[PDB]
Amino acid sequence: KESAAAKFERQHMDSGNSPSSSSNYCNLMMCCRKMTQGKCKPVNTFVHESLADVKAVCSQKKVTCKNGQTNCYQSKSTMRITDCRETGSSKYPNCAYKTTQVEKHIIVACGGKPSVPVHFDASV
Amino acid sequence: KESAAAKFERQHMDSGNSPSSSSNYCNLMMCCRKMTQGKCKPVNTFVHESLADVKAVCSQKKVTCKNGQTNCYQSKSTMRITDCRETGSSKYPNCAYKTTQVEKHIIVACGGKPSVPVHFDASV
Repeated sequence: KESAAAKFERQHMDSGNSPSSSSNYCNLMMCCRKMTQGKCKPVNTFVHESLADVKAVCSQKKVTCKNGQTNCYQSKSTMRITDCRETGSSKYPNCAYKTTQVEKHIIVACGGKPSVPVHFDASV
Repeated sequence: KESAAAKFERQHMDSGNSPSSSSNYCNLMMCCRKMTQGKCKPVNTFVHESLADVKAVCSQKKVTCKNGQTNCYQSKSTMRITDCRETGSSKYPNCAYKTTQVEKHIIVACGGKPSVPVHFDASV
């Protein structure tokens, strides 16, 4: 079972000076979104645009994915994204990320019917 | 199973939330700490002091828990904590919370051998 002491630690402890800092965004989001279980996903992009705008990318510029697959598309316009990358100090299960906010074109793989994004390939 | 489409949203979508927002702490933390599974925990407090400083509360002022038990202790100094409370708009699985930074004495319940904090009782 989860011991009572360990439960208390999970439910109530967050030791630090600036826990509510924006630079903590990735740590909490990478955790909330389940990408730190078993291992630390090294890199991940969050997109801050409407889902209608991201879904629209599936009918814009065609391009080859990084893995050779041919179902990739590049957004016509730049989008507000947050880039999360493990720090040189991150070691599972103590995953740590640096948060970076930039505006870049996103490249995603679309699949399914209707055709929707099913993989974030890269940003340019 | 989880659809590839849903997976994309969970992993790369964050509309309606800005990284540079201090007000978002609770929503991200309540989710990261797994207290939004099954139902939204109505209230939860996070402590920002050291684990050592919090464990030391078990040797401070003895008081009665809100539920009548007698293993509760109150900190001598005020501590830096974050108050998380479900908004009136909150609706599982879309749990919403208000983040309120405060500085009050905390009352925790102690148990085990050695006696460490095992339940957050209240702040005062």
